[PDB]
Amino acid sequence: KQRKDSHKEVERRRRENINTAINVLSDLLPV
Amino acid sequence: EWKKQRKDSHKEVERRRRENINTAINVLSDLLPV
Amino acid sequence: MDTEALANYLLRQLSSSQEYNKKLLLACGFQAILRKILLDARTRATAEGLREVYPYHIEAATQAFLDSQ
Amino acid sequence: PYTWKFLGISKQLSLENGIAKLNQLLNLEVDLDIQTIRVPSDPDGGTAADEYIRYEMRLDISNLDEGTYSKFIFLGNSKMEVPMFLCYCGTDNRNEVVLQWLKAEYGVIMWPIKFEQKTMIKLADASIVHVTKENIEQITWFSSKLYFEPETQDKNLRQFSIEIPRESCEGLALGYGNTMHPYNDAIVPYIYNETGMAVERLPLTSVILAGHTKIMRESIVTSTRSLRNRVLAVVLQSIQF
Amino acid sequence: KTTLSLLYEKSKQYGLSSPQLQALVRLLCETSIIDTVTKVYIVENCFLPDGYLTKELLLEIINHLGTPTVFSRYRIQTPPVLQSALCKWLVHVNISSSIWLHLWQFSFLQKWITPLVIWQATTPVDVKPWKLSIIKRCAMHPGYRDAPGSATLILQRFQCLVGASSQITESIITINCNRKTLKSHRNLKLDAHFLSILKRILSRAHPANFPADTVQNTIDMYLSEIHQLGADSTVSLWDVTSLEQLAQNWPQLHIPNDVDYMMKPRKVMSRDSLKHLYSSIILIKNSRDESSSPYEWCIWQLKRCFAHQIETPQEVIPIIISVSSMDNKLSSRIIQTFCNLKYLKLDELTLKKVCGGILPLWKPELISGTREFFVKFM
Amino acid sequence: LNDGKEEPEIRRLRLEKNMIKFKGSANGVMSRYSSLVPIEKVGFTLKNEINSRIITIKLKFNGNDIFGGLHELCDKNLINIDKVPGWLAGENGSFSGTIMNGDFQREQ
Amino acid sequence: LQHQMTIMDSHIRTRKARNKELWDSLADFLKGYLVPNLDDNDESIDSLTNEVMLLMKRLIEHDLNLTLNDFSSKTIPIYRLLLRANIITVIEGSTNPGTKYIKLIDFNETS
Amino acid sequence: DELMSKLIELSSKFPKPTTAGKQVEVEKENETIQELMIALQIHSGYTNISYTI
Amino acid sequence: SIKPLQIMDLKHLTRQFLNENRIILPKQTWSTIQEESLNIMDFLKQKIGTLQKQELVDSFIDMGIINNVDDMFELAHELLPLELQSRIESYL
Repeated sequence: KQRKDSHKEVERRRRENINTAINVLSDLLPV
Repeated sequence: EWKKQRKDSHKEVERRRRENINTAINVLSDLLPV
Repeated sequence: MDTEALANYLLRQLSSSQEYNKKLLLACGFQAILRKILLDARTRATAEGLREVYPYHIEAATQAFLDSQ
Repeated sequence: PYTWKFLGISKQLSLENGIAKLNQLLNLEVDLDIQTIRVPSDPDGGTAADEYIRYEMRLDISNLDEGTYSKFIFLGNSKMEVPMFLCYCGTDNRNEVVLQWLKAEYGVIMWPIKFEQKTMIKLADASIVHVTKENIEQITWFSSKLYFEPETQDKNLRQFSIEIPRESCEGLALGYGNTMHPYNDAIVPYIYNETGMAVERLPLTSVILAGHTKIMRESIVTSTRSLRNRVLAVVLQSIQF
Repeated sequence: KTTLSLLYEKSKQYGLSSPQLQALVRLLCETSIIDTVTKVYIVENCFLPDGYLTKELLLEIINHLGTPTVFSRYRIQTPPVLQSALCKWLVHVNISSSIWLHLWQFSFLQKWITPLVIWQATTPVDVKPWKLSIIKRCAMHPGYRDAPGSATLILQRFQCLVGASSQITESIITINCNRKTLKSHRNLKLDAHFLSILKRILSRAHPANFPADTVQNTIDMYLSEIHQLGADSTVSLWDVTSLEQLAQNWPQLHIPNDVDYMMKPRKVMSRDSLKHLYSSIILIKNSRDESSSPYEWCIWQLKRCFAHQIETPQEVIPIIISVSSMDNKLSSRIIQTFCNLKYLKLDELTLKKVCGGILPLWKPELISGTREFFVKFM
Repeated sequence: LNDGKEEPEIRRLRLEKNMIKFKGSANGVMSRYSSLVPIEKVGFTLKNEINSRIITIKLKFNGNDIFGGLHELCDKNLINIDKVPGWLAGENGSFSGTIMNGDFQREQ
Repeated sequence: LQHQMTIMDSHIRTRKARNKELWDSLADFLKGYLVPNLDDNDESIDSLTNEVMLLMKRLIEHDLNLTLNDFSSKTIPIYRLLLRANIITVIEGSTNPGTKYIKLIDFNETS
Repeated sequence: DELMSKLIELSSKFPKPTTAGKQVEVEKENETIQELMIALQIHSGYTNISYTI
Repeated sequence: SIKPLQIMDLKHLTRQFLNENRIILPKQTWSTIQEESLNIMDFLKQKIGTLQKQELVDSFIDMGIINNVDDMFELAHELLPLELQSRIESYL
């Protein structure tokens, strides 16, 4: 019936994945 | 114009910032054993 | 297809030279209606900015045309 | 991304002869630029052989229309065989109307520009080198990658590439020492030094820098505002016999 | 139908003369009592050209090519399928160019007129902006599927002919082309089986002049030209197009300097015949001297071959040989400059073919300096 | 690097050297350029330590027979046959990974 | 060259003649064939033809004032044929309803 | 050589290379009239369309 | 039913539209247009009953497709080849 997806949406998801990976890496840092 | 020069400077700064992250993560991946 | 095929379909639905010409004119009007509906739907989609047009624009345009006429 | 079309000149011509009579055929104003600078072939000193003359003008009124923008950049000598060449970017009628006007004016005939491996690699050296307002030369580096497309039967090996991180580029030039030609002594031999392939003998398709230039034999592509001076000079020597 | 069947065999064996072709097509278009399908078959098969059709025969076909309109009270009725087949046979076989384009806009003729308008147009004067407007009109107006592909072909032919105008791409962008018609309109119907009968009829009738085998070569010239684009008076040297017209303005003819355009290889005579005379024109317009631009061009292009700057070394070698045969004062510099052994190292093969074709022609000029220089070469 | 016509006997021996390092024997274990097992894509990564820092070079190959293609280029004198390494010659083929200290490591 | 010297030793009239010939051949075509083929109003050729010369002179001058409306029904089939002639148009008109507007480009213009 | 000498002499013998508006307007009018006659004759399917100059 | 146009019929209609002006439309819109084309066939049949020239002209004038018989044969000329409109202009 309807399609709910886009090339714009998936790239945002990948960017958020990279950002949260950076965040979890920085969590272990002392400073 | 002045706006075009400002845009070019912004683009150069953005490219340098993008490349710095790649260099840092390359160094990190070098440090990893796996 | 062709407007001749549309006129043939319309005369099949209804069931000489003047009758065939009337069928041709009615098929031309149907073509104009369809073109207007498609243009309205595409204008709505481009106003939104979707990558692909979706059936709800088509439904909205068709319902607006039906209610207006 | 701006694509540059290259082109040569048979004998030295004078271009400022009639800017008033170059406009009525075209029906809008065109300006003039007269400019000459030093091009040090050797930092220690430079003879009279680097004496270069450069012209530049455009054909436009609309600054908003960035797409319909073209420039004709001239540069060359007057003592060697081929005096000068020319380059332009964009596709329009303005890129040729003047071109016929000096087609039948001076008697110089044009020819496409040919690049091969002896020249293609050395262009990136002039692209990466920088000059400041105090005549101090420092190099801005870029992660170069090469494109190779070898002709073969069965298409067993049709395309392969070599990529070098340019921090490793930094580690190569420093090992050799302070060099004015980094690709003579740090990069090109090192590929032969390890893998044993000769870059120059092999058919090279493209040399790509990291977001600065895009070098291919058919045409040179650069995202900068305007081309530099060392690039034009090295092109001139390369097309010289 | 028995008489028509006898006519088909008689027309097949004995061909059809140009007066016969126009008389038959006039009678065929005059009456519509016979079936429409057999009228198409008559033009496609029963019609047999001899050589190339005359202008009057083409004009009579133009009269019958007109699509039926509301203005058909006094005109002789003609089916659109017959009109399409009438021009289809024309594919098999300045003012004329305008006639075809006004006929091309019709839906049933655009697929067959398109080759005809290209053939008749060979000069930039025939290219006019209002013609391009009609072309793009027929392109954009819907219901004409074969128009936009054929429109692009005529657009490209007109743009390449004039050589100086606004870009026609905007007139192709505003129109929709699937490019399947453009490929079809680019191709010309060979009709190989029809070609043998055409050969025998041209050998038979009527005057044994203007043979269509030469026209077939011109058709191949037409075919090559179509494919490449799809995929007294004071005038310049190239503003002239006829040899006779060149003689009248010769005392007042000025030559612009586009050298290799002289050297690098129908209603009005083709340009190819002129360029053979163009080389001799410059040889007589300017006396043999070192300042002649074509003579300097020969030296420059020769150096390109030695340094391999040219795309292929042998492209200009035959041209240099013909030009350098004369001019003893400038034939020496062809040898004196290039007889040094330094040029031999760069390319020994290229030196051989230019050395062997010039030395027999050359005359001694230098009393001294030239025996030893050549002895050094040996 | 710098370059005379080779003797036919010397020409034959020079052509034999190329086949030894890509096929393993003068006759060949297996036209002549086809290898025992053709492979499509192999991407190597070479890391070496020079002046207390790491120099990385990445090589990516694509085609029908990668090691067959390299053999032909060595026949045309484009690539020196003496200096090609083991991994480029076909050793541990169909496996792409990082190389250090002369040791090949498969990709994780 | 020798023949040219022999000529040396030893235009405007045809252009005016062509102008009279083309003008005469034009009016004859309209009255002789075009108007009878129009067959409007029981073939009243004299009344139909008079509008044809005015429309022709407007077309010869390439006037842009031609319109479906503001004209007699006699001229419509000639003008409707011009619409079907595929030589003149731009789009359907909007200022005057029920009419597809026309445009005509000058024949004398050369790029 | 002698042919070139004679032809150079002949060329030197020749001169050096170098209502009108009403006539140009008449020619333009003739072009327009012939174009429009050809167009209309083709539109109407006339049986006597000929070359017009 | 049988009357609503298939995907290829709408593709050809939009090819004519593209000839008029380049317009892009997707696939599922064709099925939606087929359903609404059955609906619009019902709409037009109730809009145009027994076929009379004046009746059809009035119906299309009311629908906004045309403004008069002038626009009738003008649209016919726009959407169709020459001979059919010669017939139409003879009829109209």
